[PDB]
Amino acid sequence: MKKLVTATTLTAGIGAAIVGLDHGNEADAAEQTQPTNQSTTQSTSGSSANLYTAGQCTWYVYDKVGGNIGSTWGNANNWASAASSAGYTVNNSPEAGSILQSTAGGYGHVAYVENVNSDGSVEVSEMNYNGGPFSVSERTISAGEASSYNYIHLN
Repeated sequence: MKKLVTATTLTAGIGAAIVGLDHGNEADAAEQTQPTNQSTTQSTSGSSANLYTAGQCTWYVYDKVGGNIGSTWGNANNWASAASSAGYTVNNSPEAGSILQSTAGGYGHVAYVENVNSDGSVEVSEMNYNGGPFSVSERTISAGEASSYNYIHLN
């Protein structure tokens, strides 16, 4: 008597950690006769002669890049943003045949990458002008400082 049989029963349900993957809209392909030797990242082609005013840092860059970029970008400060908005390839990867964006200085500054060394030093050609109509110089920037800029690659 007195001793009460207490039931220590407790119902415990176990849940499941399920995960959902990401998958949205696809992209559109273009068409043109252009023998490319590299693996081209899907980018558009605003290829035209230099339509920019003669004297701004963006001007000689537009000519150095063969005019394969859209003049509709504006100043060097916007170039990388407009590139993305236009369907181009913008990465901080130091590579030849690309434009590096500074943004600093106010309206931004840019130059054309002639060549990149294994050392990491990036040689960007910029026109000094003071001296002659084609007074240009290949500014060899250090890897650390160079990687600090946004490179627009033409694929």
